[PDB]
Amino acid sequence: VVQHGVGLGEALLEAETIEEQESPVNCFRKLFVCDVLPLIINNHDVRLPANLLYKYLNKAAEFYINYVTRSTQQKYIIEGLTEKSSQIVDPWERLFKILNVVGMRCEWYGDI
Amino acid sequence: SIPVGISLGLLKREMAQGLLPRLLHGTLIMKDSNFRLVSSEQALKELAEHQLRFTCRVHLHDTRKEQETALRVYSHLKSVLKDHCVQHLPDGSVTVESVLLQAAAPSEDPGTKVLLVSWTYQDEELGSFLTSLLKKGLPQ
Repeated sequence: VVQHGVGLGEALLEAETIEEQESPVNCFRKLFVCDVLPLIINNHDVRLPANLLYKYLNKAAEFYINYVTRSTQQKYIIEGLTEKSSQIVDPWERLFKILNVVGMRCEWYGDI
Repeated sequence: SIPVGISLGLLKREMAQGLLPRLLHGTLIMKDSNFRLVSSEQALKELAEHQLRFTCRVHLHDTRKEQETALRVYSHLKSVLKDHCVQHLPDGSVTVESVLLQAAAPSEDPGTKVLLVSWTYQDEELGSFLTSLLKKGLPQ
């Protein structure tokens, strides 16, 4: 992250939020949510407000929940999107982990 | 050989998970002077029921965050173990037959961390290994 590292996650989150699709058939948005979001959470070098990170995590969680609830297109590629691009692994669990990580970095069956 | 009747459901479930290392467990009922092999559910349906299970709450030796105790411990199945079915859920839990691990808050009892480990006699390997390595096998 030398040229532009702070806005890498920001652009991906903005694109995902602007898409606003119940079915996550968008290759770029889904791939960005899957890859850039974990990298953004891990990368503490870029200084950004906690509110922006929380909003990005909430948008990612909403997109993941929408993808899980909506009908997809056996484990194989979708009829219209590549397998790697549209793949989302454990949407609710990943969203919960991302939210917990964000809360940690924001100055602190019948389980719940 | 012994002429025996095996229920259609159990017979189909034999290769439903045993087509590709496999086993068949059932109960034989020598009732009405005839031999009728059935699963445990049909054994209950035949006719003294008293179910025995394991749902142990091993006092976890790992003393870390709530996230570590709940959302990290439960992923200990896929390490080396085998002959266990895989079903994916977004919410987060391991539900392979009579197995549930996401119990409650990490420490409700006034002591160390407490987590409920549940298993049955057919899947005793997973529950036994989990309880063994959770009693003292996960130090800080």
